[PDB]
Amino acid sequence: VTLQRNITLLNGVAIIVGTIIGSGIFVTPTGVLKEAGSPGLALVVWAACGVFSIVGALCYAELGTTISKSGGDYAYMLEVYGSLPAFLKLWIELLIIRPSSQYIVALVFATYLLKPLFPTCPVPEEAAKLVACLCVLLLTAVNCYSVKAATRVQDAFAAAKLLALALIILLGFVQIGKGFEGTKLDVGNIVLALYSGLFAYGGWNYLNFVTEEMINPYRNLPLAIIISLPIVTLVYVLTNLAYFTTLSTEQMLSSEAVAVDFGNYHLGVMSWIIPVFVGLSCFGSVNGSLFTSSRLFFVGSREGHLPSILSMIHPQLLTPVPSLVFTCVMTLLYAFSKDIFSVINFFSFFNWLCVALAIIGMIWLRHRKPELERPIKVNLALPVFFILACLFLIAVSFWKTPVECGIGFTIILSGLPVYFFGVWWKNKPKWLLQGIFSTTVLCQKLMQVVPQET
Amino acid sequence: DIVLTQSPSSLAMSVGQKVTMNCKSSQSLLNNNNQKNYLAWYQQKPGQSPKLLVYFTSTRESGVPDRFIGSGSGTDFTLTISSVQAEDLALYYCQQHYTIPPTFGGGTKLEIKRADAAPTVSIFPPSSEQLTSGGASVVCFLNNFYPKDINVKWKIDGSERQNGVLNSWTDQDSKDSTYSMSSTLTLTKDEYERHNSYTCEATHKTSTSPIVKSFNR
Amino acid sequence: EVQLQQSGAELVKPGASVNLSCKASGYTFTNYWMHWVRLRPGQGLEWIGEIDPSDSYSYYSQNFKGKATLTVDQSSNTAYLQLTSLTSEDSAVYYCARGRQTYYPWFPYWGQGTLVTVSAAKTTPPSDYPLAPGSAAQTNSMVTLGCLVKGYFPEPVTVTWNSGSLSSGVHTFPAVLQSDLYTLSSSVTVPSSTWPSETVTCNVAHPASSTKVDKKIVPR
Amino acid sequence: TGLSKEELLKVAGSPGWVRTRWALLLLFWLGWLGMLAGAVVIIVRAPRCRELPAQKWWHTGALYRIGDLQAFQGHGAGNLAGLKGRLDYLSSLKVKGLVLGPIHKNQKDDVAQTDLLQIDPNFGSKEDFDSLLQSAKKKSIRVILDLTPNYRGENSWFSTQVDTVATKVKDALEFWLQAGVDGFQVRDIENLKDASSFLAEWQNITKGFSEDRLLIAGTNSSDLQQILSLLESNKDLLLTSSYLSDSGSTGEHTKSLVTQYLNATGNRWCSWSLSQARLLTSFLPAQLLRLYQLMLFTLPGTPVFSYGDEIGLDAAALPGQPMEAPVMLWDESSFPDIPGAVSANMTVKGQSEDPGSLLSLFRRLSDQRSKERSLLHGDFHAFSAGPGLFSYIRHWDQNERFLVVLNFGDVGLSAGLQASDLPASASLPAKADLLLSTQPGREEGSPLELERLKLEPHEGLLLRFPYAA
Ligand SMILES: *[C@@H]1O[C@H](CO)[C@@H](O)[C@H](O)[C@H]1NC(C)=O
Ligand SMILES: *[C@@H]1O[C@H](CO)[C@@H](O)[C@H](O)[C@H]1NC(C)=O
Ligand SMILES: *[C@@H]1O[C@H](CO)[C@@H](O)[C@H](O)[C@H]1NC(C)=O
Ligand SMILES: *[C@@H]1O[C@H](CO)[C@@H](O)[C@H](O)[C@H]1NC(C)=O
Ligand SMILES: N[C@]1(C(=O)O)C[C@@H]2CC[C@H]1C2
Repeated sequence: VTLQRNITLLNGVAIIVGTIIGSGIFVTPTGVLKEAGSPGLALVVWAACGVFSIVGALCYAELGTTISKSGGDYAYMLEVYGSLPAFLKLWIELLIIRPSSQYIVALVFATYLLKPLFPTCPVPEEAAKLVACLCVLLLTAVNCYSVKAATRVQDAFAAAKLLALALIILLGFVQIGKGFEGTKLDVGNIVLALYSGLFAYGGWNYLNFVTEEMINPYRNLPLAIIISLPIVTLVYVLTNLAYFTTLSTEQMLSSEAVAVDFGNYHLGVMSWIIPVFVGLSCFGSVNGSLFTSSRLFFVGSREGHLPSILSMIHPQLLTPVPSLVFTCVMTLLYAFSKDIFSVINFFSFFNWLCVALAIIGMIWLRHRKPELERPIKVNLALPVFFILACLFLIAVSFWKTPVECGIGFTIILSGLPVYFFGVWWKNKPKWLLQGIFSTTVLCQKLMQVVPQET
Repeated sequence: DIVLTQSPSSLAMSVGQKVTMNCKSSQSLLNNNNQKNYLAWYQQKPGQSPKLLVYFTSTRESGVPDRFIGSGSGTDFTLTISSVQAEDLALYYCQQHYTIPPTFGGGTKLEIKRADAAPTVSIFPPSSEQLTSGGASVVCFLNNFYPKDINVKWKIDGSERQNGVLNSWTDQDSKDSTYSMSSTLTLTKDEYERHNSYTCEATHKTSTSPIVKSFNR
Repeated sequence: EVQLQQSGAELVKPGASVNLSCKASGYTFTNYWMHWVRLRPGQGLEWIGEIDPSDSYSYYSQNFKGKATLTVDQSSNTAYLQLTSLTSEDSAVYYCARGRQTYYPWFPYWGQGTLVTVSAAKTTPPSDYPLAPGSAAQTNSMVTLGCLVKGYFPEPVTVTWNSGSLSSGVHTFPAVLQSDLYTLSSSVTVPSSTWPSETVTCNVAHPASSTKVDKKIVPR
Repeated sequence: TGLSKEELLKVAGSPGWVRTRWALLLLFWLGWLGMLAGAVVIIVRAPRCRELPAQKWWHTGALYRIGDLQAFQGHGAGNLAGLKGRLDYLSSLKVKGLVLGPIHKNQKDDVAQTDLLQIDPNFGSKEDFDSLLQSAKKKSIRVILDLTPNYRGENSWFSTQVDTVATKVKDALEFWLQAGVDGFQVRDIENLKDASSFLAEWQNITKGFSEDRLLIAGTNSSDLQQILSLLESNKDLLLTSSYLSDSGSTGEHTKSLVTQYLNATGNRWCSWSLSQARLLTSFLPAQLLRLYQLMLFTLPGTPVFSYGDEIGLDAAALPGQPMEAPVMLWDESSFPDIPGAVSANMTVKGQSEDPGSLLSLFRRLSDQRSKERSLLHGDFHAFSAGPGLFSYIRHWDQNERFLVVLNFGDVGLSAGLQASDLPASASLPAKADLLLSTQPGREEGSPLELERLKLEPHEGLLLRFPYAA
């Protein structure tokens, strides 16, 4: 009954390049430049976030081939920090990280896809929310019918967005063929350039959620990482180069949608293709996140942190249907948010703190339990550099934003009530246990799902 | 809005003398761009409309006697009258015109001081027509006196009356600066019938003894 | 000549609206805006708003916004102030005023004010009662004559003697309010040769109930 | 903690659960097709966008006129290669244009020795001219050249044989377009016989070359009817004029001069300018300069300034210099002929530092007029907001809406805006964001209560406020 391995190298690269390339390179090129002040520093933080991602991602290839459980960051945290730290990690991802990021790239899908019906005015807010939800629902249903559907869908849209980014880079190259750094340099401000840039790289850790679903993990996990992140970094700096050949700083600082302005300038009567491809680029990422998010919760239920129904599988199709239906519904709740793009600050804080803890764990476990196998081992420097870097990014951004970060810690600490109630302190009137069991088997009966075996 | 305090609220002064009103604004009424001060003075004699005296703090209106001199700047403003005449008793209002809507002072009542004089006292028996009504009103007039302070005793067959007595003083007369006062006693017809001798007597600071007038019906 | 004039007096039952009206003369009516100012007794002038006759735009003090409503009629050079939701504490004199410059607020020309009384008490024409001295009248060289005005309403009654001919040596005493009706008296002094020899009348007049009465002062 | 495979298939395979599961499948899937039909309805019922008008370069913000290259620079440096240096300032002003007062070789009142094609060597060479013009293209400042023939003389078209003078121009326009100039200014068209016909010919020649070149004519006229007559036959001619000049000198007439002209022309494009040549400060008393910059930047049309309008230069303030061509005050050195007369605040250097200065207002407004789609080509609705106030709303389709409130009279308002009778499409908000005021001591950025606002004498405000469907 347990999930069949069928993610190839190519479908793993499609998961990473598909899920990373995403929205960030269309919706956020302005965001770094507003903090970095000039093309000379802006185009540099695009490379710098690339480097920080590459050393972090390779660090994840060491950690992943070490432990080889699925459930990624959460699994690797449980093997080092134990039950409560791992639960709080997962509670943050259950409530905010993977819901909000899915709804963020879904709104971008809807916005950019509809934009050629509404050039030079706001695209109707309620239709952009519906079409964000239509996207999430259809990709939940595809992801429930067949992993050989959803991986082919990932391949399809990982291809589509690289064609679109090729057009954008090519038109950049055409322009510079046909034929500087006034900078607001502040350690208290350049950090928010980096926090803006890193959101566009978010996803290097996503293949670590499907290690128990790749056909040959000890080769294909570290190979898919190191094939993917150099491709992403290259595509990103060349795409920014293209934008800065076409537009002035004042245009890019004041325009709502950078790729649309770029399209308008180069293609005229044919310009609608660029909005549609930014749409299709987001759609690919909604899929990649629903894929890898459902597998996280499936693992969190298997290893006892999350109510039992989410560990179950539909036996005729081998898809984790109650987990997919949950991560879907949990995403659509973000429709009741007004200024949802605000949550990218909380996303950026919470994510790299969890990656920091994971890589602190990478060093700690290699010293504390050296007998565990290392099918690839790279260095002891890359972990240390990444730890001091991410802890700098966390400490400095916290120092600049105590009011926001303070309320942030209440999201973290909201887990301890639920942890004690469900996991550890375990208040247990026998009527409650009878109710939870009755509810579980009712869910089994509806969805036709069986628990995971051996 | 701007607020204009004005003081003093009363300014009693003698004929021929110089007098000064003060006006004090809760913001500056100098217009920096133009170096003039936006304020006006209105005179309102009793029973008439306001008359504009000066505006832009100093500019006399046409048909204004040159004894009104206005001055000041910023927030301290003064209207001065060089040599008060008897015709000048009035309320004076200051007004800003630095904003619309304008706002005004609560106004200074100028009064005249003169040599004291005792009232001409007269008493009038009830009107023969009024006696048809079932009531009667006896009336005592005190004319042309100074100063304003006075009191009246009504006597009725020798008994002192303090129910149903009313008084009204005029505003001070602009020709002669004297006050005058009416006193009224209202009775039922049967109350006017049962008593014979009616007396109005007035005490004023110009005489130790009261002045008396009376009639017998 | 520049002359604004207004109706003399209005009575309003509390809560009701009223129209007060101001007819200009002596100038090109549309060239100058028209202002309305009020004078609550013993409480200082207050400006309501002003109106431009050229297009009926009007601007109002914060206290009057929605409470007032200015209009205008260019065919007659008339400006009108509607007032609404009147309480007793809106009882006042209402003055119509003209600017010097085109809208700027300082007021060289005022209409004689409209006295607006807000009360449930009914209009009550005056009863006039002449006063003559009686005993020992001619024993003095100058003789005083009088005119009681009793039980009338509302506030504004006027007295003049011999149709305004005896404008020298007249005292009219302010009105006293009793049981929601006013009482007032007027007096004049004349030579002892004049009074038994000649006509003397208080020409009492009441704007708010149209009664005009000329009681002769006849000896007892 | 639940049913095994065996236990599930022994229960959940019952026909009741099979039919329930089929029902929930189709209920969900028709629910999603319902939500798609819902979104496709909203996208059809939504107000469609309004066609954005194709706009020539001179719509996109202010031109800037430089009537004497010498006076703009100080002597010695008074040549076109000098001017090539100063474009960084002009780029700071965000001026989408330039107009170089005539540079052709004119000999005073001599028809025959005057040429409109060869440049007067005092200013340089055609090799300099091109060097400038290429630099200006590089920096996005289009350049117009002024071809009014007898510009050193008394009568700018000469007194005689006007058809030969028109012939000179007819040839000149072709030459200088070939050289690459972005169009032409001519002046004094009231002293040209048959003026409307020559404008028609020259306009045809210009637009016939390329659609993105213009002819700015200019007249000493202030008569609405004469102006409307020059603009009758020619429809995309900017005609600068004295028409807003006769302002009443406490602005008092301006609400009316502006809105009559818009109404009379039928809301075509315009060029707002207080003259064909002389400075703002030739007409305005200095309390209004701020208030007119706020207005010239925000009426429909392409504003035009002479040089030093942006700093409130004045010919009278440094005595002796000609009212034609006052020396521009870059820094305290700039008028050495009476040293110490120039105060810091009179000069570009002395304003450039100070957020309160006139040039800090010009710079700031020039930004808004050149970026904001509402000021760039919005509609315009005047309305009666208050006793002195000239007040109006610029709006596009759904973009940010800008309410401008100019208090032209000398008396402050204390009782808010009280807008009677707004167009129903353009209704004022309860509150709006103060984007700038002509006066210091305001909370710029903050929302203001329009019904309880307070203007000072001559305070203009620019409020910004968002759309409503
Ligand atoms: C002027 O140009 C218009 C087109 O804009 C054309 O119809 C007309 O014939 C032209 N006339 C001349 C004389 O060039
Ligand atoms: C405009 O030019 C005409 C014709 O020479 C002249 O009569 C008129 O006075 C001029 N007006 C001004 C103010 O320059
Ligand atoms: C000017 O505006 C008025 C406004 O009522 C309008 O009726 C008129 O047609 C407009 N045009 C002309 C030329 O008067
Ligand atoms: C500039 O400063 C001088 C010296 O303080 C002062 O007199 C003047 O009013 C200021 N303004 C201008 C524009 O000259
Ligand atoms: N790679 C992302 C992108 O769109 O750039 C960033 C967030 C994580 C998955 C998506 C959303």
